[PDB]
Amino acid sequence: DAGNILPSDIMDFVLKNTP
Amino acid sequence: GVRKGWHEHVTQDLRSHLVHKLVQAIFPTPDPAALKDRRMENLVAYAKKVEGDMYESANSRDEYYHLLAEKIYKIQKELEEKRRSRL
Repeated sequence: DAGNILPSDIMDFVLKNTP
Repeated sequence: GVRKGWHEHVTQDLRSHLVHKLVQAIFPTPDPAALKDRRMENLVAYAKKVEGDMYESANSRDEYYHLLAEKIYKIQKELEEKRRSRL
């Protein structure tokens, strides 16, 4: 389990960011 | 590769290209500040981590491309799907 799918926190970062 | 040529069936560019693609899939907008931000670097390192995990299974051209691409589509779906429940 190296994490083929990204954990919530990393995914949240893009969602929180909006240019 | 005379007697040493394991990686030959994959070029360095392929790996780096796909790794950046993986990162780009997660975050397409190249912000000059965020580019120099540690949090992005952790994600980039995470993409390399993916590269490391894939490498064992990746002992074939089709496998290698499919592994990365499949995960990318998974990741893209996750973001859109969860954001559906926004508010």
